[PDB]
Amino acid sequence: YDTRTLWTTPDTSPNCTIAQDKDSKLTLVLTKCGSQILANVSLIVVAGKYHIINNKTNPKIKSFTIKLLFNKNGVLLDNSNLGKAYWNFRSGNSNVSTAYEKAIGFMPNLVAYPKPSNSKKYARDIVYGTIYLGGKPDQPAVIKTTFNQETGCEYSITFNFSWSKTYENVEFETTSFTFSYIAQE
Amino acid sequence: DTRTLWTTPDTSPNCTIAQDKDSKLTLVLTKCGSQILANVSLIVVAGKYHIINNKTNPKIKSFTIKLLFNKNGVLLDNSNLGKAYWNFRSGNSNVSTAYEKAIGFMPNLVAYPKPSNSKKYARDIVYGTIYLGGKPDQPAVIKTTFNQETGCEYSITFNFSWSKTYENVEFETTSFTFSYIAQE
Amino acid sequence: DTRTLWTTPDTSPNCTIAQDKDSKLTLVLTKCGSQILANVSLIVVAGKYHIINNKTNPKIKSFTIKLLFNKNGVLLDNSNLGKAYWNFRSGNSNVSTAYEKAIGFMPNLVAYPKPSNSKKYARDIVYGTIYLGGKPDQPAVIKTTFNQETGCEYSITFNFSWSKTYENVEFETTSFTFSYIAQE
Ligand SMILES: [Zn+2]
Ligand SMILES: [Zn+2]
Ligand SMILES: [Zn+2]
Ligand SMILES: [Zn+2]
Repeated sequence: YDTRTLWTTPDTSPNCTIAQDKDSKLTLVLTKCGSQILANVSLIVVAGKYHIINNKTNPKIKSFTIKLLFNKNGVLLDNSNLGKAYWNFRSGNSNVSTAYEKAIGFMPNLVAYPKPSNSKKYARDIVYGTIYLGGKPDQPAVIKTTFNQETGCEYSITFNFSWSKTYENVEFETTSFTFSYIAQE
Repeated sequence: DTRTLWTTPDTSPNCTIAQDKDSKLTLVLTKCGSQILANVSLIVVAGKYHIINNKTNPKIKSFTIKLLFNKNGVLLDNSNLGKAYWNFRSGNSNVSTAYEKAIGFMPNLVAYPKPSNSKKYARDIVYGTIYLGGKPDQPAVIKTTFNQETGCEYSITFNFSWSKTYENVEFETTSFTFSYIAQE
Repeated sequence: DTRTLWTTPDTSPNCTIAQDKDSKLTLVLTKCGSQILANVSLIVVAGKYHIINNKTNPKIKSFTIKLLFNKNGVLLDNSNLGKAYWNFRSGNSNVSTAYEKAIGFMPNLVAYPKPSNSKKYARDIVYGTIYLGGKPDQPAVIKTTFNQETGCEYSITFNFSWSKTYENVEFETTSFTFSYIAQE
């Protein structure tokens, strides 16, 4: 039982719903380094609207969003794009055998990254990165990660993927990106 | 938490770029053994660098925030960052008294030597890009350099610069993560 | 220090790109449980890649540094990095005896499988950019790939490439941090 890592497992079995049921594998590893969470992410789309991008055929298909919504205990909510079944603490290359009840130490800090309010909204709750479709260096897509900006939850981590190039028949499967964020406790 | 040095995560100004307390530098240094994991963002609230207009002022293109440390890793008062809230973490605040030693958080002097007559290698620099107002077409380059200031034993300096001609853009940024080799 | 594998942070050449010991690769791998936090830079000190001039040599645009490991995470001698120079950290140096096991520092084989007839995914790559001589208009792309080499159980490879036509630019770089999923 690895109590310092929450993850999706590193397999390639679809676990995520962007446009249709289980059309993608989000590989996400959150590793607790005390007051910071070290995060590693990639995405493989296997089917549906976002599997093969062709902006000559479909000029308006330019972005999509994957949302992780959490309750007061850091438990993933079922309206998240990521499925609950394989999001858990690590055991080897798999998960602990039972669903976790508490993971507050992995949640994004609410003082650093407040929910929307009357107070001025600051950009520090965002981290940008670039990943590469098919591993090709001339095929960038931007990954925008935002903390605690969704309603209907206590905490949230959202991944927005977008691209500016007019890609023709480019499969949406990405290289990996690492970032960190300030932990709630 | 003897393991995270930070500015606290509030938004109360703690930093002086062009005028007293014109900014909040949010900096979190977390010790992962031989490496420090660092997370940084900046909010400018007043003064010269608060609202950028490069049509009226085309030469306003960069500024520098310096953290200078003594032999014990204690922040020196001529740093741009204020001493009052730079300390080890306790909850969402700081431990109750100022720290005495943080050498384990300092940038490694063999990896990143102080200025001298010797060849200056670029490995003491890490570049990154952050975004003003969270807008993806509003980049600014954050250049971080280790141990290149004089009048101190260690230093971390952040140079912010931009090439776009911004028009009335508020200088408050997204976050960037990097790491560096620890002194011990 | 059983939590960091490194090259030491000195400037002594330890790597062979085009000719014997023509470079210092500074690589620090720090184990943060399930992830390895990695920090890398390169200084080329002699030979073909020391001073880039693409007017004189228009096709000199990339090179690769390979780390090949066996089943125990031990570095194999066909690697570009020399074995004498790679070990667990002790102070600013290395332990005096060669390590026997470092499987916990190897790239995860399920996350990053060896080449096969199965579909090849891009997640075994991480891109970054570093800067020659620390100048922001002198980028070179560092492409890091996990477990794609033959003749080993695990691998980490660094491919450096550039598109600009550099004229008399010394190949010594700023630093880049990334992470990867650990084997155990
Ligand atoms: Zn496909
Ligand atoms: Zn303002
Ligand atoms: Zn105008
Ligand atoms: Zn760590």
